[PDB]
Amino acid sequence: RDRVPTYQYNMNFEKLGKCIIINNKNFDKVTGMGVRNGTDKDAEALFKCFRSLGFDVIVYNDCSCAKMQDLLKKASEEDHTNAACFACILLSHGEENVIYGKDGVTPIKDLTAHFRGDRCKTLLEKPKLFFIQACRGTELDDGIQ
Amino acid sequence: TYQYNMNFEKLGKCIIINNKNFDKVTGMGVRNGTDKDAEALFKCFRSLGFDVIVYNDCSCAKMQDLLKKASEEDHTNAACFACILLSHGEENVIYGKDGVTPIKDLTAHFRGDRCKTLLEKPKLFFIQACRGTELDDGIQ
Amino acid sequence: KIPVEADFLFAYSTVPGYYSWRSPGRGSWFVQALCSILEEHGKDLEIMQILTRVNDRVARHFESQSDDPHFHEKKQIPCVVSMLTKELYFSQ
Amino acid sequence: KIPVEADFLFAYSTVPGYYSWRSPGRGSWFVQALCSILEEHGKDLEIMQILTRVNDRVARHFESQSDDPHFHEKKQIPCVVSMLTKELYFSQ
Repeated sequence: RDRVPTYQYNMNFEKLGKCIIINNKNFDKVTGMGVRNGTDKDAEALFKCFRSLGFDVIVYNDCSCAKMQDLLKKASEEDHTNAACFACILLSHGEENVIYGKDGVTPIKDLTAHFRGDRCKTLLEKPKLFFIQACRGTELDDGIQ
Repeated sequence: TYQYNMNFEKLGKCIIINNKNFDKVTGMGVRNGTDKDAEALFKCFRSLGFDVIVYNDCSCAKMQDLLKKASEEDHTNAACFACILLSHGEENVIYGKDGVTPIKDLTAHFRGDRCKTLLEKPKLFFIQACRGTELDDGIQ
Repeated sequence: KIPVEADFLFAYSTVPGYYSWRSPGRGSWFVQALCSILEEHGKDLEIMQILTRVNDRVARHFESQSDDPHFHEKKQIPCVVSMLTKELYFSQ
Repeated sequence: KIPVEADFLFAYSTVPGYYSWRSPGRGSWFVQALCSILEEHGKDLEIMQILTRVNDRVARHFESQSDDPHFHEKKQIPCVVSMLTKELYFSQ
């Protein structure tokens, strides 16, 4: 449509921003979770795609919960001053409000909290995008029509 | 092709539930100013083309009935449906005047498999209630 | 065949867990913001554009002032949950 | 000031409490769709338009089919949660 004055995020920075992809395919036997066949295909399609948009993308594979927390926390402590935004894509097993690491479960809220305005001042007023591909329960949609 | 079809006789029904006075058993105080909001909202939505009706200090059964009945009406000639809930709230629930009811229970009535005449039509819910007690301190 | 959860949109005055501010004299922030944006753009902007503007207005133009230090200079950000599958315009 | 929750956008592959489909050979529905729309319009559509289109794609184009009748012919609808205060374009 019409790109009206400043109703749009300023995209005039040195770079578009960092894009972190967490590709969790294999999980510890104890978690009861199985292999997520087809996830590498998503990780490849996604990485190419976000690189095309101008993002500096990084792909992480089979991360533990501690690793995801740490990896995201260090990403929030970087200097994003010259970045237009930040993106994070999580590909894994999930249940309501939680996402699976290879060794267990961690709250999605805790992962994204690292980037709140009071905890990541260099991404203040900048869009923080999270694309999440994980189940959120067991209920299946039967449809209609 | 990318926009909902608004080519209908009516824009749609708009239910405004305006809870201001709650039972003592709930321990919730009067929601001063909610009437100011309800009126402003009534003009806006009416002005957009909604056939809006305002229900006051509804009980939890009342709100369930209002939404159930509304979902059972015939919206064939309606472009969409809208509901506005002004009340006290808590994570995942809204306050009736006699207690609390799950939001998912109020909206469920309009699911595709429960309201055929709204299938593929937008169903809008504007909730002005609390969702917790945490406060946003802000930054910079 | 279409999902039974599709085409729903929820606009909450606030994000999950936080307090929603309301001025007993001028009504809540969310409603004040929603009405002004709607009165001026309800017929030319797509639903998400409107709600985004409401988000901005509530985020900026508002900041509480209370006696108790616990409620002073507090902020608020509305939340939009969308399952819409098309753009929504209240016109034409 | 700015709310600590502002400027966040969550695009979940499925609505709260449901299941998300994925092909062992094709990749998941949500991702296939997302990448498709982004290739084509990523640089000329606002983020919400892109995600609304992804919502339509997953909702229409797909439907499961397993040997098990319980997981047979099921639908999926993505879910977007926005706390953004401006429109987002990845270009210009």
